[PDB]
This record gives sequence, structure tokens and C-alpha cells, in this order.
Amino acid sequence: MDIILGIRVQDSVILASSKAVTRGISVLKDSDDKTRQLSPHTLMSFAGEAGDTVQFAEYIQANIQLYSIREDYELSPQAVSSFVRQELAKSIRSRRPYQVNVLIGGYDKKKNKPELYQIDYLGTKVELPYGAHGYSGFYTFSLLDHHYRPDMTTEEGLDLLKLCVQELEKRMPMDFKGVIVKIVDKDGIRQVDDF
Amino acid sequence: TTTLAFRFQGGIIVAVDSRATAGNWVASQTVKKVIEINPFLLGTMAGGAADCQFWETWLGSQFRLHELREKERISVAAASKILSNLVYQYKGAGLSMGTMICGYTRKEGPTIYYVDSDGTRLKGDIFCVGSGQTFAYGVLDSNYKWDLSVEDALYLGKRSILAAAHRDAYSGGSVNLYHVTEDGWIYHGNHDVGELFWKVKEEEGSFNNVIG
Amino acid sequence: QFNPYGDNGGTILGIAGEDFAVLAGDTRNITDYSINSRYEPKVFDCGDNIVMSANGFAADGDALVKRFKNSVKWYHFDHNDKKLSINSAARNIQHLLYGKRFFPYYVHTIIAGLDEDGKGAVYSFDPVGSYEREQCRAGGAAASLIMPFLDNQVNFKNQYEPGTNGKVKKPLKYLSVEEVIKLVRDSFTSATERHIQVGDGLEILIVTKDGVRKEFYELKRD
Amino acid sequence: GSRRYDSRTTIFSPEGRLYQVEYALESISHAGTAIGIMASDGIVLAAERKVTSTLLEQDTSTEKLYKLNDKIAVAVAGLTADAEILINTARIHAQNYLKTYNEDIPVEILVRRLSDIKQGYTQHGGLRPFGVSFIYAGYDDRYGYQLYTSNPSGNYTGWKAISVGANTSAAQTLLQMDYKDDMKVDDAIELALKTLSKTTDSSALTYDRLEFATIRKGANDGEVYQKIFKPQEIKDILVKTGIT
Amino acid sequence: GYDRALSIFSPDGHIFQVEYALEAVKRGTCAVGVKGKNCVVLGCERRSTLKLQDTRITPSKVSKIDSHVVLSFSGLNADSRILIEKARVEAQSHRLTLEDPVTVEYLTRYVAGVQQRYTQSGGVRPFGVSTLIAGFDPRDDEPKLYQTEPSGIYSSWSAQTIGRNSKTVREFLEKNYDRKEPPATVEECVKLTVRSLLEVVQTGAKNIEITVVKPDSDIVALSSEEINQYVTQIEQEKQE
Amino acid sequence: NNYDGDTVTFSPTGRLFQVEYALEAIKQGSVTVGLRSNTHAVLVALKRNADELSSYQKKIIKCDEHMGLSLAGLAPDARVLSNYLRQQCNYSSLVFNRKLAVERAGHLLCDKAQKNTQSYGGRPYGVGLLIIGYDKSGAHLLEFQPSGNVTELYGTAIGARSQGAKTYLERTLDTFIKIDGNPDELIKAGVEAISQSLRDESLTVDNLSIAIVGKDTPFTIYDGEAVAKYI
Amino acid sequence: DRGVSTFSPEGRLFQVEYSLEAIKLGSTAIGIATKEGVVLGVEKRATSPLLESDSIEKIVEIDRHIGCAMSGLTADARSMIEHARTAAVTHNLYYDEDINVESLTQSVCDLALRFGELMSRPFGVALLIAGHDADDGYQLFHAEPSGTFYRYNAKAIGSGSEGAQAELLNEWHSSLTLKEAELLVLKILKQVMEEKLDENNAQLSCITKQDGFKIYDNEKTAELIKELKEKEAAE
Amino acid sequence: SDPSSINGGIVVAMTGKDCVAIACDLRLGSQSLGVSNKFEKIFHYGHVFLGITGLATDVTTLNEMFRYKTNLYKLKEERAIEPETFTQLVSSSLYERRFGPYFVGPVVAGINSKSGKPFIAGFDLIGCIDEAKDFIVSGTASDQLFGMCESLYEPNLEPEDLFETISQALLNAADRDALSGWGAVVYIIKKDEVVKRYLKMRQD
Amino acid sequence: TQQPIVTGTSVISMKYDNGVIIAADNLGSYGSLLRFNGVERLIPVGDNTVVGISGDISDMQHIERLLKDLVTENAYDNPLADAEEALEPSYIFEYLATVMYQRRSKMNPLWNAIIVAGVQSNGDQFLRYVNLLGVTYSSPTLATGFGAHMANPLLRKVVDRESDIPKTTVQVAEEAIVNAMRVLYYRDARSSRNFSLAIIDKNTGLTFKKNLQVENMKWDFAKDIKGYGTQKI
Ligand SMILES: *[B]([O])([O])[C]([C][C]([C])[C])[N]C(=O)[C]([C]C1=[C][C]=[C][C]=[C]1)[N]C(=O)C1=[C]N=[C][C]=N1
Ligand SMILES: [Mg+2]
Repeated sequence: MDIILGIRVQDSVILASSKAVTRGISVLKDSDDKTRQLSPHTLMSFAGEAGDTVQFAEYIQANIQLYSIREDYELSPQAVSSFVRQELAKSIRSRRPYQVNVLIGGYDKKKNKPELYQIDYLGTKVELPYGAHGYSGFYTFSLLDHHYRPDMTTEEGLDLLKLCVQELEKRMPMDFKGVIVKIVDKDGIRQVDDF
Repeated sequence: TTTLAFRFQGGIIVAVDSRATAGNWVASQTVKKVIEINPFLLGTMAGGAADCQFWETWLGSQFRLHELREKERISVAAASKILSNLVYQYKGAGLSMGTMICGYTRKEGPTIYYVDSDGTRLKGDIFCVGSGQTFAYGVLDSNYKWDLSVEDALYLGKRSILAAAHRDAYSGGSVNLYHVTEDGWIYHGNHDVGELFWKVKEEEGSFNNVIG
Repeated sequence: QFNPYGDNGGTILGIAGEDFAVLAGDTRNITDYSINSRYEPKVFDCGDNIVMSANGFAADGDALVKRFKNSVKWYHFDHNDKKLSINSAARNIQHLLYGKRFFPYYVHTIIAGLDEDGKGAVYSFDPVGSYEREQCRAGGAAASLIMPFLDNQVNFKNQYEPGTNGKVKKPLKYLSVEEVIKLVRDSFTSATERHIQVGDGLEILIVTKDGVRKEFYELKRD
Repeated sequence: GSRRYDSRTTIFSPEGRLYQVEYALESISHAGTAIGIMASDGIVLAAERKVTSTLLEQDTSTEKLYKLNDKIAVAVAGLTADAEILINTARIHAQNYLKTYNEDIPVEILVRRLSDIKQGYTQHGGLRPFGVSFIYAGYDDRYGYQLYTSNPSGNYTGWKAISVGANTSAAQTLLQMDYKDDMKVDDAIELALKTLSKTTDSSALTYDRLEFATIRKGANDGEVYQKIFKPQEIKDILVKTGIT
Repeated sequence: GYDRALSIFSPDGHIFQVEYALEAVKRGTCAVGVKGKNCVVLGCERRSTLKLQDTRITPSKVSKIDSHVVLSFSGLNADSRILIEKARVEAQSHRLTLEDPVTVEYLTRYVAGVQQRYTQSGGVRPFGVSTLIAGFDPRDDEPKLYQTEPSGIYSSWSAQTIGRNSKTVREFLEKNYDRKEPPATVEECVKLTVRSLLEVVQTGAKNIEITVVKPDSDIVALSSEEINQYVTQIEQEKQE
Repeated sequence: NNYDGDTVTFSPTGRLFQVEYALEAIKQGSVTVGLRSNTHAVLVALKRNADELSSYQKKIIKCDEHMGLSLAGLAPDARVLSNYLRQQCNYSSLVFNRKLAVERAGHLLCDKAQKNTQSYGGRPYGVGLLIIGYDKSGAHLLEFQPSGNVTELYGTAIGARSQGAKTYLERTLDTFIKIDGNPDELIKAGVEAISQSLRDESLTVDNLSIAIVGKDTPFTIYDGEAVAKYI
Repeated sequence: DRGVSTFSPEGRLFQVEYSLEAIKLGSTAIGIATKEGVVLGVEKRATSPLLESDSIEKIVEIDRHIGCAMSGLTADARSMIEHARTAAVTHNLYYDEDINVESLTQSVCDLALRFGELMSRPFGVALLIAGHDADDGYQLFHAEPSGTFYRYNAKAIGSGSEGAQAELLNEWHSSLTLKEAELLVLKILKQVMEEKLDENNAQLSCITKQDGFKIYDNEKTAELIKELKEKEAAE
Repeated sequence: SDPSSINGGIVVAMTGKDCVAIACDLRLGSQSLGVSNKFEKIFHYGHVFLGITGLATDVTTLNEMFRYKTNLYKLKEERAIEPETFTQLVSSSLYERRFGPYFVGPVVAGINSKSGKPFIAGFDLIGCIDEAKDFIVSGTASDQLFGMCESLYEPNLEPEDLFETISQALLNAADRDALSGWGAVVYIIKKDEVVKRYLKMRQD
Repeated sequence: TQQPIVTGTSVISMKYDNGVIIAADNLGSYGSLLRFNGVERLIPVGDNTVVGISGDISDMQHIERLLKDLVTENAYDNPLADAEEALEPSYIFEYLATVMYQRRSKMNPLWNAIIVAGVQSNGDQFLRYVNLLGVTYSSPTLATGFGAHMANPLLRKVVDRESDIPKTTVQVAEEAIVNAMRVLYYRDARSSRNFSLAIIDKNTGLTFKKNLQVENMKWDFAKDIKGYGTQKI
């Protein structure tokens, strides 16, 4: 799929992901949620080749949910991100590699800190204050470089995110039919229904 | 090919064309592009004729085994995912499939899944699949409402295929209609485009471009 | 580089009647611009009142017919000499074809016979196994020449009744076995004239409740 | 054929016991006593070497205490060779977990993995079980300081204080008497040595017949240190506690 | 590979290895299951031969297979971990393919199928474990309680017990449990479960574990003090 | 005694007891007869029922248009061996466009049964077979034993009380061999031969089972009212 | 010890003969075939009153036109049923038709002797397979762990089998109605059962051409039990 | 397309009097897009330091791999691995993927704890060892680094002087490469102390 | 997949009233180089069949060994190996046809075109073709490679359909074959003058003729041909 964004503020991580699904010449759907909850305090958004994206995301989801049940314990965002990176780093030298890029947004309940990880299909992981995949970063990183402040509130983060989406809607050729926004904090994961 | 399916008050409408081509050569005008998987599930066919037939027929065998094992009707979600997981195993090998899996259960309500040989699986209210999908979308999007009568919904589906049959060179032949309700699907006849076009033109006052 | 496929030409035709069915095919076999044989049978009696032909690449065509004939034999062994119905034979052939989806039998398959109500039946396949029951089907090299003629003269397409001018269609009256054989012969005579890979001879297999009969007719040898 | 000579190592007795597991436990009861005591500020591991010689090079010797990683250690009781096969497997599992999740393996997860391997040898494969019982002493940030034990059956349990090998019955009674919940490491060191001193089959308990180790948060600020005691350091702690 | 047929028939038509696996279950600590009108309770025995134990970290007797289904057992502890692991994996696999969590009957049928497979496979012995599987089907308020055993047979129970002295507690339940009117509340159901264990346990201190499962993935384990209050109230009524 | 635990063990007198025990299973089975002339070859089989409510177990199996057999002993083992013959008959037809010779069919069965007698873990086959067929050298009749021994004969019988039918054929040898171009009379002789093995029970309409193959006669099986003619 | 595929001096496979003894210990199952349909009935035999009896599943659907009842070590039947269902559905996929009852039975029986040192032992359960097809009509088969199967007009397996079979010998004729057959199964089950027969400890089922395979409700069976009691008291 | 120059980056190492130095830039990119300015390329296992350039997924994978292997080494050997031994371990590990190699350019640096002798080494993507006396270079600006080191370097430099030389070598090489820069780190290594310094550089 | 290296050209054949005739030259070419001049490409099987092979010679020699091994295998446990259960032409052909199609189906073909000529037990004439693709066909006249283009036309003038077979004697048939071999020598750049011929008659059996030459060639008219158009000298 197309555009996926992420930003880490003072006390939360905010992920924004486009709603459009285009197969060829027509937009088959304009309300698609390009994300899966891996655990109560960890969310993963994804974008890449058709089919591979969902198949990979649900495969990861199943594995983390299996771990949660077995140990009766939630893995840290850092631990989940490392598991995901290894699966992609294994994948890249396979017969048919997973063609999927992801953002992992989670709140570490031990350290009481939000964390955002960016991982591409090769298995290239980086921890960031704000990140993006595909052509999204080409427009948005300049704005975030200017405005972001580490100690921003969640409301300030959403306003800075609106400024990013507005720029994308102005300068990107593809109509991505807006974005679904989700917040990850100490209380868990919730969706902003009006954006 | 033009195939469509949409959710509404009275359940689901499914409508398909009948044409099959090899290059510019019209191979068949009488193709059955709707598969009767069971009395409650329908599958549409677009892309490779063999791929779609074989695997959607196979598909009914897996569902029959599910309800034998679980003593319960299979869900449309589980149904569509069996197909999507299967084609994902063959990804890269060159399968060519564009399909809707349509049905109705107590727990789900009327449900439509778009399933694709790339592995794409999408739930949704309206879908159009095939070479003439864009033509059908035009008619649907401008006339669709949730509050449609079974009679009016059937006609909208019929009319949308007709639109695409006219303009798309690789669509045509005839229109097969199905209506999916609480108590299963109901076939609503084969409609030859050669007769349907002139009938619709006269009664509806449309296609003023064409001479008749 | 080695090319595992070839083209042996030929053309086949199946027509379903009210209580009978025919499957015809020319007897010419070719490669490029040479004739291999002027009489190489292409339509086969496979048992259980079923006739079959797999037109295109003859090596794949012979292999498939051979494997289906085999399937009929094992159907009798495994299910107490039960007669293999035409619809069951069709589904079985789909699985034979799709079994080689990623290295296909390069043929256009047609089978003919009677259904379980005694009515005439013809089934048609693509190379990778898709199939459909039909009243009429031509396959192979000259299929594009013959099918339109059959749409017109078997299903009375684009034909209406005099005096009404396009309002009332020509009624779809049934065709006798003598009437069908006339249409088959004319179809192949016409195809022979305009297609270089069609000629030499015409062999027709007729299927009725009484069994399987054969008829042979000469075609132009140029 | 070959059936004639098969001992059938993975079957039940009429009473519903596993012959080979029971017999392997009998083997372990003759091995040198190993003790583990868990305190609020650390864990102690003490163990007795079996009838040594004056010509045994002690300072380069290791038969009882083994390091699995920086946070986890084990005390062995049974066949040393069997234990080393398992120890190397456990060392690898810990490194696999660290590579996958980029975090040190929790103690219980490592224990469960080794215990599951032992179980496999009792249910399938027709091979004899490992004649080994472990005491796991480790630390992680979930449960803190932890003591576990596993045996050839593949069953494992958690402990505040525990013994394996010879004279466990006598040893466990003594530990049950003097152990308290608010205990500290220095006290636990003394308890471990006093218990061995009373349960030992030898005439006297000396530095050359012991292996000793501590896992302390007694490391500069929030972190954990493993200390495998040297011969001279065991000699000093024996004088300090007043045993020699 | 080791292919030896360990589970085989005998002249009188018995598979002794499967029957001896049941003897291992008889040795195991007692486990009990009771279903009320809107709940199921799982009680378990802890033998007090083992003190100086660390109850924080010691493996608990009741295991969550998913957020809505639990599994307790009687028999070999090491063997139970293998069944629990397989069950937990199959639970996630079902969610992944069918997009719906397992029914309690399905999960039981799977675990029972594994147990059966080990009674006619070469080179393996049967599991020395019987299980009690309890929970609520997705979007369903009807309580579910199933039992499995080494042979692989399974069935549903209004109330059931397994393990050592299970013959006694089954006797208690058969006279005390009424089908026309089951334990209406959580309190009544827990009380009946603790009562049944008190017929066998010894001391009501740290020897009884209780786990209550309610609809919609509502599972909680009672503490020592909470259980001790049930133990106190039962005996004070008994003094009469 | 001590040398009958498995098939991999000779006894001190050079006997294979597991093979001999398998041979015993055939003697417990119901009687079946085989005979031939120069033009035709016939199988006659007495079918056995469990009780009055039950059906009569089928004894004859078709292998090809020109070949088939009758069984006596473990029926599943006959299904395995007849399946193997079907495949070998079929391999010969597909590859060589050649109907498999009856003699070569016997050689293949012999070699298949042998491997089961020399290897540990496996077991011998517990069934005896009577194979009839018409090939390029005329009519044939074979007798298969699970020891591996296969024998070509004019006539024979296997199963319980088979010695009576075998003696009758030994007397009638000169008569029935001459029955050429007359199928009904050759069957009559087969029905009269199997009758010498009957006690208490007689040949009824659902008891008897006959099969024939010949010069211009494909392998066909007769059951039910089709054999009432010969009762 | 000794081989698993060993022959006895009488020419029988030890393990197969021993599995038959396990089947004799199992609960009773009866089948009767008529021109109007085939009836299948079983004894549930709950080990305790606390066991919810409706969860005891000893009558099972294989396809719409084939049903199955079991007796013996019933856990062993699960993989046999799974194979049977797979075979039935697979044949429909390959041939676009229902599979013959005999061909289905033969497929199940092929598993029987696949044991050695494949599975480690034979099955410890017998099956009654009942169904209908267009060629041979209404049929009832008895599938053993030996690999052998017999067709039957009527048949009883399990602990009360020889007593029940003798009763079926006298009662069965070729003009039996379906209603007569239902009552006849209930009559014979009541005769051989330890506990008193009711709708909770006994289960009926049938297979007809029209309606296919159906397991009877407890309310429907209860009426047939009451109808039986009255007609026995009538003379 | 070329795996070794998708992400970009550089590493350089030098020897001095009783000391060694290893340094790297901080950039990680997706071709022209700069993604991260905190991607360090130098890791250490005990007193042995390893710098890795090239495809970033392999940089991370190999770090995790050599952590795995050096930890098992330490448990069995009961001592920390030395630079000479570790060098051989890297060569072995890379060559086992001869025909499916990790797209990297590793660099080893450290002081032998027994002999006290300063040691550096470089490798190609498939294992070949370059054991230079003076200096080692790696990454997308290796040409630039070769030029800087060859002119600026002299033998037997004191630790604080060696810092200036290696820092200027990296900085000026990075500023002539589009895929290198965005920060820099320098490790100064003596027998029993190690100082880590982050450098201020142009952020384009 | 491979390329053919050492190659053999046309094999020609026809039916006549009492049997079949087949022929092929004795050359093994290495591209344009006429490398090997003594190569036998007709290989008899028993006294009732002759297999003529064209294309890759290494593959021919492999096929030759398969046929040699087929005769050995048929004799095993076969008292009627020289009588009723002897190898028929139809059996030998079907075996080859099976192998050829299997090898093409593994993308590793035997690079040949083969003609099996013979007489059956009942006296019937057998003549059928098979090649690297596994394609098979039968006809009163059959030829491979250049023979297909040049020999068949000539041979079809003698036997045009089935009804012309009884009317064709062995003398007339051999004459036509020998003439066709001469025409191929005139016009095929990878042919030789030396060739082998085989007759299989239902009465007189198998006659195998070696070291035959093309004779009665017309070349004298060449002396009158000068230049390419306008030249006179
Ligand atoms: B439709 O156009 O997708 C149609 C649906 C199919 C199920 C009959 N497909 C075809 O007609 C395809 C060709 C094609 C046309 C346009 C888009 C994609 C594909 N034809 C066949 O698959 C086919 C099968 N047998 C014979 C001839 N053609
Ligand atoms: Mg022509």
C-alpha cells in the first residue's frame, strides 16, 4: 500500500496510515485499516506488496500473542521490534522474500517511555522520534525537522500530524483517501475517529 | 470480464457477464462466472478461467469438510481466508484470479470479501472486478443506497453489467443475476445482452447515442 | 534452447442432439508446412459410451487420452464396474489438466456422449482445465472459421421470422442426426478451403443409446 | 531381529512409574550434595566435590558449578558428562533468545526449555534419560532472584532453599529449620556451609573438597555479579564462618 | 528412527501402556471442575509435603490456553507442559485461519486427538495425563466443561474430578450437584468446589487452589486469604 | 517353537514357521476351484457368509480384460496382491502396448511375496490365489502360495476340503481338457468339481460364484440369478 | 518380546485377534437395513450421572448419504472418520457425484492393516457403515480392524452382539417398514442393555434417499420408546 | 540496486604509540533519503572493537551474530577473545556464506591484553584479511579515506595526537561523499581505558 | 536442454503388399564437417523389426543400447522368446515413444527422429514415427528431416492411400526408395553416397543390405552451364 507515518511524543506514539487500496486503475476500497495490534501496548502499521503485507502482519501478530499466553507477560516494544527485524532479515535471503515495510509503535510499561521503531523489508531497524516509509518521508521529514519537539503533548503531536497530512494531500499525485490515526500510550491503544 | 457484488437492506446482489476471450477471439458467450459453492455461499470468477473454476470448486469441498467436522455453517470470513491463504502459497507461480466470496450468516450478516491472486483479501460493501470494472463502478456509485428494494437492487446490478458489456470489448454475452438473503441465494435468470440492450434503451430512455 | 511444445494442426467439432451426440475431426497431421500423415485418427472411443479428442500438440493429446482411458479402467476397478457418467468424466479430465497447471498439456479437449437423462451432451476444455457443458463447440486450428457458422445454423443467431422484421426470433427447433451430419460435412469442406492445416479426410463418431458408430468422408488433399 | 535386545527405555510400570527415570534418580542420590539458598539481596550456590585426591589440580577444576550466562548459573548432581551436553544446549538457547529479542533470557524460560528436552527422552526415541539433576540460580527483572531444580523426568519446581544429590532429606530438614524470609546473603553463605558440614560423609569439610558461588546485586549500582570462588577464597570463608 | 511399537493389544483385548498411563493419573494430585449457571470453577490440590517452596515462581496447576479457555490436569507434570504448549499453538493457529477463537469443544477435541495419536504411533508412549478443559465459547454465555484421558476419549461434564482420591470427591458431587438447579452464583459454585476438595485435601491452608472463569474472557485466581474465608465459613456451618 | 517369532528365523530343520503359519490361513478359507481347456479357462468359487443377515464375501477379482483370480485366506492381502497385478498388467499395456503374459504375472507375484519372507519387521502374505488368463499362448491356470511358489496347472483347488475337488479333476483330466468351444460344458465340469468339496451345505443362487475367460471371451464374473442355470 | 505383525500357528494375526476382544468390551451398536431406509442405533453408556450424556457421540455423519456407528475404543475411530469424510468429499471433487457406500467402506478398511515396526497397532474399534446410492440402494456394512467388511441386512456389534444377532435372525424380513425397523432397534437395545433404556442413554438415527442422514432428537426417540411400550403390552 | 551503497557509511581505524583508534559516521539512508543520524557502526565485544559498513540489515545481523559467538567463546574459554583470534573468527564466518554473502566491510581494532601490541585489520565481504600496520578504511568513501590517511598519517602518534589525525581523516572524507556524514564518533583505545568522543560536523 | 553435436540426416520408408522397406545413409556429420563416414543408422531388433534413427548420434547409441537391453530382458523367464512371446514392432515402438515423451517432459530430450518399420505376428505391416517431442504418427510412407520434404512426395506417387498398398510389389517399392536416396544425395548438403537398406517381408523375412551406393547419376548436362546469366565462355 502507500503512506504510513509515525511520531513519538512525550507520553505516547501516534501512527497514521492511509485508507486507500488501489489495484491498477480503480480504488477498490477507501476505508482500509493498515495496522494490527500485536499486544495491548504495541501496534504495527505496514505497507508493501499486495497480499504479503497482511500475511506478514498477522503472522507476527499470531507469534506475539502466542508468547503473551505462554509467559503471561507482554514483551517490550524493543523486544518485539527485534523479533520482527530478524524475521525480515531471515526473509530477504529466502526463495520468495516478504516485500513488507513496517512501523512499530509501543509504550514500554517498565520504563514509562513511548518508543517508535522503523523497519524496512531488508530487516533494517532504527529507533526514531518520527519516521515514515515510501515516498511519505520525502515530504514530511522537513516539517518534522522544524516543528517536532521531544516534549510535545499528544494534542500537539496530532496538530503536527495534521500539518503533515495536509502537505501530502497538496503535493502527492496519488489520492490516498485520507488516513486512520491511532494513539499508543500507558492506557493502551485507541483510534481517533474524526480526522 | 465484469463482475460486481454489493451489500444492501435486502442482503447482497451479485451480477456477472458471460464472455470469455483468447486475444481478440470470442471463445465463449455462455460462461457461468458465478460458482454455487453451497446454498448460502457464492463465488465470482475473473481472470484465468481454469484457476478460478478449479480452486473455487475445490473451495466448496473444504467448506463441506468444515461443516462435517464442526457441525456448523462456515463463516464468510473463514471461507474467504481459506482461498486467500491457498493462493498465497502459489504466489509468484503465475496464478491469475480476481474473486468475490459472498454469503450471509447469523453472526456476520451479509458479507462480501474481495480475494485476489496477489494474496489481497478485503472486506467491503461494494466491489467490481474485471476488465470492465470501471464502467460498472460508474453506474453503481451514482445510484447506490442502503435502502433499496430487492426489485430495484436487482435491476441496478443488471444495468451496471449492461453498461460494461457495451463499452468493454472483453465483456458481454449475457447477465447472470443472484440475490443472497437470510435464507440463502436465489437465481434470477440469464439475460441475453442482445435483447436486454434494446429493451433497456426503449424503456429507460438511455443510450441515446446509439441508433435503434 | 530446447522447445518442448509443437503444433500438429488439425481441427475438431462436437455437436449435441436431442437424443444423440457427434464428435468429428479431420485426419490430417502436420508440422510447419509438411504433412506427416493423411490418415492419423484423432477422435477416440474411450468406453462407457464416451468419445474424446485432444487437439493441438499431438504428443500431449495422445498422453492425455491415454491417461483418461486409464482413468476409466480404474474407475471400473474401484467402484464395482459403475458406468462413468459424462459429467463425471468431465470433472475427472479437469483434474488431469490442472494437475499440469505449471507445465500444461498444450491441447484443446472436447468430449461427447449422453447425459444420465439420455439427452445429448458435449463438454469443452481449455489447456489448463477450465470446462463447461455446451450444445455446440469447434476446437483447434480452424475453430475460428467454424464456430460462427454454428452460431448461425445450429442456434439460429441473428435470424428472425419473415414479415415481423426483427420482432419475432426464429424458433429453436431440434435437429436430427441426418441434419447434423450435413452441417458437420459442410463445416469441414468450408474449413478445408481456407485453412492449410485442414484436409485429407473427415472422421465422425456418432453416439446414441445403441452405442458408438463411425462414418468417414474424403476431404481435399492439397 | 533387533527387537530381542531392546530395553524399552520409555515405558510405564504397572504402578504408572517410568522405570528409567526412577533408576536415574537412584543414581543421582549417590552424587555429591549441592545446595542453593535464595536471599533478599542475592543467591548462594554451594556444592561438595566427590572424594578428591591431593594430586588433583583444584584451581583449574570444575565438576559442580557451571556458568550458563552472566545472569544464570547451575549446580550439577549426577553424571558430569551428561550435564555438559545439556549445559551447552542451555548456553545456546540463552544466546538464541538474546539474538531474537535483544534481551537476556528470563530464568524460567531457560529452565522450561532444558526440562522439556529431558521430558522428550522419557516419552520417545528409545534412548536412556540424562542422569542429571540441576539447581538453577539466576536473576531477571521480572521475578528478581530465583532458584529452580529439574530432574531426569523433566519436571521442574521453584524454591527458596533446596538441595540435590546425596543426603537431601537430612539437608532439607536443616535448611527448613534455620531459613527465614528476611535473610541476607552473608547469612545464607553461613547456612549453606553449616548444612554441608553436617550432612557430609567425609570426616571434615575443607577448602579442597568444595565449590562455591554467589549471585549478588553487590555490584556497583543496579546490576548483577557472578562470583565463582577460588580455592584460597573458599579457605578464607571457612575460617570466617568458623568451620576450620 | 526409533519405531518400536510400545502400545499394543494383549490377549484379553487391553492396551496395557494406555492403562498404566491412567495409573500415573491416579497418582497425581486431585483436580476438580464444577460449572454453575453463569460460571465454571476449577479446583486443584497442592500436596504439603513440599514446604520451603517459592509460590511466586513455582508452576501453577491451572494454565490459560487462550484468554477464554483454561486447562488443569492430573498426572505427570512434565507431560502436561507438552500438551499445554501444543494446545496454545493450535489456539493461535485457529484464530489466524478461521478469524475466531476456538470453541471449548474444539480445543478439547484437538488435545484428545494428540493423546490418541500417542497410543498408536511407533517409538512413543502415551501421555500420563488426564485434563479438565473449561471456558466459554466466543459470544456465548453457556458454561463448558470437558474431560480428556490418555486413551484419547473425551466428553462433557456438569461436574467432574480426576487424580488421587477422585473416587471420593466424585461421590460427593454426585449427591450434592443438582442438574435442574446448578450453583446460581459465583459464591455458591466456589463454595461447592472447596467443599468437595475438603473431603480429600487435609488442611485448608495453602493446599487448595481455586480459579474462577466467567464469560467474555473474565478469568481470575483466588488468593490464600480469600480461599481461607470459604474454609472458615464451611466448617462453622458444619459444627451443628 | 523358539524359531517362529518372526520371518527372519530358520528352524533347526531349515523351516520357516511364519511362512507355514501363513499357509495355514489358506486352509481355513472357503473352497475355490480352477480348471481350463485349450479355448477357455474357468474359476468356480464357494462364497462364505457370516450369518443369514449377512452377504456372501466376494472371492473373485478381475485384474485385466484377459486375466483375473480367485482368493482363499486373508481378503485384504488378496486386495493388495490383485492391486499389484492390476498395476503390472497396466504398466505392460501403457509402456509396451502388450498384454501381460500369465506366466510372467506369476513370476512377479512370486518375487513380491518373497521379499516379505527374508526381511525383518514385515510379514508373509496370508492368502492363496488361483490366476486364470488367456494370452498369446492360449489358456492358462496358475496357483499362488504366499511362500512365493507359483505353479502352472491344467486344474486345481485351494481352501478347506479342496482335496476332494482336486482328485475329481485328476480323474477327469482327459475329458475336460478336450472341452473346446463349449463354455457351458466347461463350467458344468467346474461346478461338478467344486461339488466334491461340499458338506451339509449345497450350491444356492447367492452362494455360488463363477468366472470365465477364453478365445473370444473377456474376463467376466457371474453371480446371482446368472448362475441359477448351473445349479 | 515378539513381532506386531506376527502370525499365530492357526494362521491368524495375533494383534488383529486381540483388537477384536477390545471390541467385545465396547457398548452395543445395532443396524437394520430396509427398502424404505437404514436405521442405526447405539448404547451411550455414561460412566457417571454427572457426565452430560448428549456429548457422547457414537453415531457420526460421514456424508449426506452415509452414516456411521461405532463400538470399542471409540477414540481410535476419530482418524477413521476423518479419513472417511475426506475420501467421500475428495471423490465428489474428482468425479462430481456421490461415492458408493461399498467404495467408501473399502477405503476405510485399507487403513486397517497399515500397522508394523505406519501406525504401531491395529484399530481397537468396529464400525457399522450405513448409506444409500443409486446403483445398489440402501446398504449396511460392518467394517473390522482385520480389513474385512461384510454387507448385512441387519447387524449388531459390541458387548450384547451375539444375543442381539440371534434376535435379528428371527425378526428381519424383506418387507420391513422404516417405522417397524426403528422400534425393532429400540426393542433389541432395551433387551441387551444393563441400565433401563430411555432417550438419554440410547440414540437413534437413520438414512433415507429423500432426507439423507439424520440423528434423531431426544424428544422424537422418547415417543418411539412410548410407542414400543404400548405395543408390547397389547398382547 | 547495488547492496553495498544503498544505506551508505564509513569506518576508519589507525594505530599509534601503545594505542589504537577506530571511528565511524552516523548516517543511515535509503539512497538519497536520509533516514537516521544515530546509526552507530562500531560495536565491541570485551576489549575487541568491530566496525561494520555496508548494507545495514547485515551490519545489525552480523553484530548480533558476533555477540552470540563471542559470548559462547567466553563461557567455554573462560577468557575474553583477543583481536588476532576474533579477526580469524570474522573471516571464517564470512567465507561460509561464499556464494550468498553478507554485503559488508568489517574492520577490527584492539590491543592484545597479554602482549600489549596494538592491532588493526580489515576484510572484504567474503572474508579476506587485510592486516595493515598503519591504517584500515571501509565504506562508500573508502577512496577518500585512503587519500586522507595516506597523507595525514605518521607512525608512533600519542593517543591525544592520534585523535586529531583520525578525526580529520574521517570528517574531510565524509564531506566528499553524499551517502556519508550526519555525525561521527571516535574511539581512542589504550590498554586499560577507552574514551569515546562525538564530533561536531556539517549536517548535510 | 542440450544441442545436438554429431548428427545423422534423413531416414526414409514405405509399405508394400507383403511388408515394409526402410533406408538411411551412413554419415555422421559434425556441423558442416562430414566427420564420420561409416555410421550404421538402421538397427534391427529380432528378425521382424528395424529401427531407423536420425539426429544426435550419441543419443542414437544410447537408444541402440536400450533396444539391445530390451531383447535381453524379454528373453528372461520366457520359453516362447523366439516364438509367440517374441518382441513385436508395436511393442518396440510404444516403448521408445514412452521414453521420448518422458524425456521431453523432463526438459532433457533425446534429440532424435525415429521410424520403426516391421511386420506383426498376423502379417500386418507396421510403420510408425516418433521424435524428440514424443509426437507420433503413421502413414503408408514416412520420412524424417529432408526426406519428409523430398522423399515423401516421390513415395506418395507409388502409394497415395491405403488401397494402393496391395497393388504395390516389392520390386516397385525398392526402386522408389533407391531413387529417393539418389535425389537426397543431389539436394541434401549433409548426406552421403553410401547407405543401408532393409526389407521386412511377411514371407521372406528380414533382408539387410549394407554398403549400397547411389548410382546412375545425371551430371553430364553440367558442362553446358556457364556463368550466372550473361557470360558465354
Ligand atoms: B474475464 O475477462 O476476466 C474472463 C473471465 C473468465 C473466468 C472467463 N477471462 C477471460 O476471458 C480470459 C482472458 C482474459 C481477458 C481479459 C482479462 C483477463 C483474461 N480467458 C480465459 O481464461 C480463457 C479460458 N479458456 C479459453 C479462452 N480464454
Ligand atoms: Mg486444406
